[PDB]
Amino acid sequence: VSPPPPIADEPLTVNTGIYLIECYSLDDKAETFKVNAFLSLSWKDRRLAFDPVRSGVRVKTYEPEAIWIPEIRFVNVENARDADVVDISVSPDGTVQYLERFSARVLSPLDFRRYPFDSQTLHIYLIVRSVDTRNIVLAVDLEKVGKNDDVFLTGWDIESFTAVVKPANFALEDRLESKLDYQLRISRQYFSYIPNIILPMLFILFISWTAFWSTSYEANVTLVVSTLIAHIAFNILVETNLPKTPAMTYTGAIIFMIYLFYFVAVIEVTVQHYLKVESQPARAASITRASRIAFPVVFLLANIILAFLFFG
Amino acid sequence: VSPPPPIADEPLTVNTGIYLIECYSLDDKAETFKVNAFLSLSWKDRRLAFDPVRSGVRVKTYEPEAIWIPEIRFVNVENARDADVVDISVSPDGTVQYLERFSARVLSPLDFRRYPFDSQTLHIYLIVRSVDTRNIVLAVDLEKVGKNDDVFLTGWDIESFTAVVKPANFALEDRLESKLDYQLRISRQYFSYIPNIILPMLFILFISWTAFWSTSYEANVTLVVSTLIAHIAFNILVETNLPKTPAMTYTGAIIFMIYLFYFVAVIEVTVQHYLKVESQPARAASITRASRIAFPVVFLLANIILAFLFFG
Amino acid sequence: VSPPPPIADEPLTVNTGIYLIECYSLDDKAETFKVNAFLSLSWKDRRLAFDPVRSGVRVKTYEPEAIWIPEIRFVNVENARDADVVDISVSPDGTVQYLERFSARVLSPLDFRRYPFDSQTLHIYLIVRSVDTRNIVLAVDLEKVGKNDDVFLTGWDIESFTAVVKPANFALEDRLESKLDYQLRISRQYFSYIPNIILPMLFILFISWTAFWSTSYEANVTLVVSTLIAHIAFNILVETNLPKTPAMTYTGAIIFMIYLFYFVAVIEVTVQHYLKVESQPARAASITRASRIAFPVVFLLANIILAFLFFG
Amino acid sequence: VSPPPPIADEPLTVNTGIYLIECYSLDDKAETFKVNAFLSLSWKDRRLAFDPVRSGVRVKTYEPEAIWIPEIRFVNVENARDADVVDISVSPDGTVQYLERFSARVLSPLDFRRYPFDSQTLHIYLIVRSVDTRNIVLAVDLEKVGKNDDVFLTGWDIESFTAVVKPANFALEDRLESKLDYQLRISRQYFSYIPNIILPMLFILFISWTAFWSTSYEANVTLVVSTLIAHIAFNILVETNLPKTPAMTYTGAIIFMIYLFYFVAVIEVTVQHYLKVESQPARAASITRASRIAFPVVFLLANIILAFLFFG
Amino acid sequence: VSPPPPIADEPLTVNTGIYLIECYSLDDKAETFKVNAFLSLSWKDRRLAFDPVRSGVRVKTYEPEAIWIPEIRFVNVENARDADVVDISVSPDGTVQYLERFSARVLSPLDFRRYPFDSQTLHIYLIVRSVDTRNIVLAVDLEKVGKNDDVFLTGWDIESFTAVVKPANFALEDRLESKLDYQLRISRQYFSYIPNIILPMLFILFISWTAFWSTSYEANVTLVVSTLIAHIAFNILVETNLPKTPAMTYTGAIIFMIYLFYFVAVIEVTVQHYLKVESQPARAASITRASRIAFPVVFLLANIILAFLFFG
Ligand SMILES: [Cl-]
Ligand SMILES: [Cl-]
Ligand SMILES: [Cl-]
Ligand SMILES: [Cl-]
Ligand SMILES: [Cl-]
Repeated sequence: VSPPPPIADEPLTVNTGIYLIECYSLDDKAETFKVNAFLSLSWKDRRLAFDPVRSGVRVKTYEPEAIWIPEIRFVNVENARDADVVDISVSPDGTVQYLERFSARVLSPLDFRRYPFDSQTLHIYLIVRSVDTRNIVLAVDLEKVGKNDDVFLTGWDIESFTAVVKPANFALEDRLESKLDYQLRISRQYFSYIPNIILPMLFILFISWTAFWSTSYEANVTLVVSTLIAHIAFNILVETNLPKTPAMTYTGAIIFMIYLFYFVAVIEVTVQHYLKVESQPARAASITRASRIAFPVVFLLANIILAFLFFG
Repeated sequence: VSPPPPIADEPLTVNTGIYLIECYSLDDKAETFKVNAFLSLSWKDRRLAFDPVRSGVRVKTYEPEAIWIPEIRFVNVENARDADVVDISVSPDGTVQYLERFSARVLSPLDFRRYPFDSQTLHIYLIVRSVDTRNIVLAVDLEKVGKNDDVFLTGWDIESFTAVVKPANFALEDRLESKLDYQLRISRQYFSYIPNIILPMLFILFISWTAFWSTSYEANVTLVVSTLIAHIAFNILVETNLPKTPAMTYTGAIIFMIYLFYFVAVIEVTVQHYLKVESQPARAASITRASRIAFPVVFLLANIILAFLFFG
Repeated sequence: VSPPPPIADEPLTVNTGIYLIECYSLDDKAETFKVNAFLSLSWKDRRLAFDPVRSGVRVKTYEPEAIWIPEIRFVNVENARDADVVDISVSPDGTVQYLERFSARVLSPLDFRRYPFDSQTLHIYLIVRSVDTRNIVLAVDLEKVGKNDDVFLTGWDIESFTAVVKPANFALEDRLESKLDYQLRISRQYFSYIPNIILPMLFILFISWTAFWSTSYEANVTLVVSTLIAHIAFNILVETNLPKTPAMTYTGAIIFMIYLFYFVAVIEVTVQHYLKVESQPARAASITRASRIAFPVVFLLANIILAFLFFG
Repeated sequence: VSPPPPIADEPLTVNTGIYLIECYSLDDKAETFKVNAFLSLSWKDRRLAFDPVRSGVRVKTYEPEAIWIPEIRFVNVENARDADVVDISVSPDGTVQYLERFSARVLSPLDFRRYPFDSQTLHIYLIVRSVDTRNIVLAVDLEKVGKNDDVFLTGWDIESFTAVVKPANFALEDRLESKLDYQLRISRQYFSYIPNIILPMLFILFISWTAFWSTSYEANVTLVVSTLIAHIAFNILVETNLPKTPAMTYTGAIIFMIYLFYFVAVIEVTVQHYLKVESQPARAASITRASRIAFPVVFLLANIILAFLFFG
Repeated sequence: VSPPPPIADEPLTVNTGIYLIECYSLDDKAETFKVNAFLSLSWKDRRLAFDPVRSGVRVKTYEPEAIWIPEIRFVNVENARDADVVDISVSPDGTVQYLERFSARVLSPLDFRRYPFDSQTLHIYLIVRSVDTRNIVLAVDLEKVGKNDDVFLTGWDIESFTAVVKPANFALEDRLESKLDYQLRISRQYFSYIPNIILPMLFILFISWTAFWSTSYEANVTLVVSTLIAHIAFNILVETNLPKTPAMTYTGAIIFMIYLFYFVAVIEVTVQHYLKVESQPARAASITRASRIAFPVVFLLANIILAFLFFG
């Protein structure tokens, strides 16, 4: 109905807190997830005090109407939160307790430089806008922050849910505003990626490499090109389930390296056949004997260099 | 309007009950399903008691307003249920009968270790938050729990729909709460998986193995690599449905084993030709005759071991 | 506001009726469809009786409020109907005319035993719940039941829209309810399925069979395995439409039979080559000549048997 | 709030017009499209006549309430339109000018008999239902019918947007109703289909036909079967971009003809090889040189006949 | 409740301004993106003037009701925005400050002529309609226009967000209207496309070209046709994320040129084999040596010409 009047000069302080109940539906393409949690607020209003002896009660219960409630919004949400008030209580001195359960979809950027073995941080921002007659600042109540024991994401490990206790005050549209930052840290479960993606590609690459122990041109052509087609199919299967990155990643580097190796293998087979046709079998034998050892060693060294470069 | 007054300390007891009508839309990747059921509540309110003889009626009907109604909320739902009140009736002694019809989307984790032949248990949780003046507890009315005989699920068999009688009481956010558990047990129908998945893969594998009765190198290479491409296509088709799992599953183990077998077959085909060209035409014959019997027996033993480990 | 009082015990009778306008969005996977139609109701309420001479009018129009309207609900709908009242009229003797337009999604199971050439029946259930003081029973008004001439379902032929006159009365949750069934019968348009799906598969199978007129092992292997790879794509394309089927269907039987035929053809080619290697060409020639006639005749007989079984 | 008093028992005529603002989301699979436009109405009400000299004002302005406006609805919409009245004005005479802005999703069947080069007409129906005390008929005002210049559809050209002046009066549900038809004619932009679909298929077919200039049986088998596989792979994307509405069409006939040509080419290659084996090379050469000219001529004649038949 | 009365003839002026908070979900196929921003308005209303000295304050606060608010609406939005008022203030002179946070889905065409290396401009249009007694015009307040520092579009770079000062006044439905234009200029991040799309295609094309150093017909046929299949798969992958293009585009021209090159390569291989069969090795060798250099040079020149033509 009206913000509480300042006594002399003090701004109004609202102590916040979020208690997670569920987090689900993490989307890699759209970089969104859905949340479901409690919201708690507490401020000071001297106009709601009462005498317990005359009233005969301890805490009074109000309704959302006929009481002043500060406006709290989330910055990074696609739509306004769907909320319903649970309870409002008033202490004899004037402190008010407010509890509310909501559900919303949050927007948060994701980093995919280390996609198979990466870790992310999800942000939720709370902001309040000062009224004409009063300045409002936010705070953190550590006794109201937590997560449910059964909170789970599909394929992720939840590590912690904390909040930065220092709000950021700045001027926006002729008014002062205060913001809070809630951080959720998670890690990816990478076990299922190994036998599903990594080892089959190695097997296909080795099958392609087995052409260095043969002199039949047609068989080598069949081997290498068919394995290339299989690699293309697997590449689509992999790079169908992640968004368009702006910078270089790890998976892209590995896939490009594999394409390079296939091209070089084709060149080697062509060179061997062309030298054999010109009745120079010794050079062809030397070249294929060298390639047999050259390919795996270079592959291992390049993979080691990339692994150090991205995870070092 | 206001919670009913206690006598000395007796907590308020609310009797619950859910009668399923339609359950459908079970999503494996989203791990959700949609429900449609009745909800029945009953409690005692001495303020509404009346003498039937004076009023001349046995049951009085009230609108949802002007009557205190406990707040019952589901825990694991994406959004608050959309419900409408059907009937409210008041007994002469003050007992109130309540009935509403709702629909909601339920979040429930799933287990995919024994994926083709698994059984699941879907959970539905009720909870009520105690008010400041009065303490509220939940209960189960065993005569108002059931389901329609017309309930159908696409690919599942309904086994039972029960409720755990004893609630769980805990203090959350400085208030006491009570929680109930409703469990729906289902089992998968697995007959259609056999001729659609299992037998075509076995036929493709046998077609691949037929290369041990041939001596031409190009034909063997063609057979093995083309069957590998077919296997890759089938693997993608199968993985279209099953979501990511943080542990080993039966299907993943089988698929990885098949990839390993293809790799070993390619190695054997290469070895035979290399020995043949090296002017040793007897060791090649020995190796081929050995592999003819070695491959099927080892495949059978490995399948038996896997079926023992995962289903025992 | 309050149901009309009975004379002695005679239950209130409500005459129903549905007039279809649009039917669209029939989803096979979800087994749903979307409807848009009218809804006519008519009952008796003697408290609304008036005489025409003193009133000066023949019919009185009422707003939806200030009058008792029974609660009519559909059973198999994802959400309650989105309806808005159109007209309300009152006869001099007490009869009331009701009319409204709605739109909802109807859940209906489907049968895919004869999927290319099947017929389906769709059910819409109407139910009313008795109030504490009066019992309500539904009836059917045949003059207000029908469908529009412009109703269009993509790929389906609408045949009839009728209702079973006798309702089914049962006791649910300590109250009596009456249920009515409206049945929509449709047939599938199968002609487009012939040149899109059926004939190309026969052509590919014949191309595969053409390998019985050649003795080149590599050419036969190429033909048979490449045609198998071609068949797999068609199998995926066909299977990606229908939902999972608990029982055995026509299409699944045909596809499994085709897989078996490909396997037997591979076996025959391998046997021919192995016999030809051992310098016994007479047996190979006899086997090839026998298979040339054996394969098409057995295929035709198996198809005739399957067609007789699944359609008789 | 009542219908205007009847004058000489004459039906009440209203003038209507629609001015398009946005047209978007033309989903051919569901045969729907969303609209966004204005709506103008006008009729006569003697009760609203006011003296301009005494009032001192030119025209009046009324809230939607305390005045009667006829109920106008769209027949082919999924749900009721979302309308918000903009202006209500009444001239010094009895005429009243009405305006509102709405948005809705419209149902309209589409025909794909000439898919690449087809044209469509989209219908929007307006209906008014007579009341128990008056008859209402519709009319079209030419100056209020129009279309915004910025209205765009992805891949379509907009031709015209007119209305049929003549209504359609009929008795439905024992009431008289009038219908107006607003037609929006569009045509598809078909140039991008040539270099994306038409020419690659011709190139692949010619690559297949190149097998009439060689005698190597293995090479011919490889060419023909691999090009068939490529044709299937291309048909995958062709169906990916093609509307998912099964019916008879031009593209389906073209694809079926291509499959038939591939089958005949395989038959010819097999015949040539079989004749060459039996030491009758003259017949094989005659058949080959005849087919070299026979195939393109028959293909061109079949294309001409189909094009004349479907588009003439 | 009533527009402000003019002094003599001055039209009402409303100063506008939009401050972006979040823009996201840029869809190429649907040509849509979602926005979330502030909206600021300011006009003169002398009916609300007061005296600060006698009132004892400096700024009054009002609800959205009991005050006249101009009806500002967007044009190219799928539905009406979801809006909630944040603040309303009144200056003693009469200037009203209005603030509101909204969210909407915007329609805007895109140009795909230079798709890998293109830039786009996104338009937002505001419009107001003059009332029967007053004329309203729009204006731009540059101090209230800006974008948030955390605004991000996945795969795009944001350049600027400005607006045109001059509105476009025109008459629609016999009422004057004023329209503004806010422009958001963005650029595409093209680096990721290089190693994911461009280089693999070059490698596949070179593998195809390697057939000019061999003289085995079967090997050349296998190489060329298998690389063609790989190109078709890559074409499907590229065209997954792209809408229909009314005019010729860069990528379409490149893909068509690649198809043409494959066809010419097949022609060359067939010609070489046919010449070699007729015992004319000299012409075959000359043609092969000529093509070895002819193909890369022509490909490079055609690429340069296309790049100059489209990016001129
Ligand atoms: Cl919010
Ligand atoms: Cl809830
Ligand atoms: Cl309903
Ligand atoms: Cl409507
Ligand atoms: Cl708007």
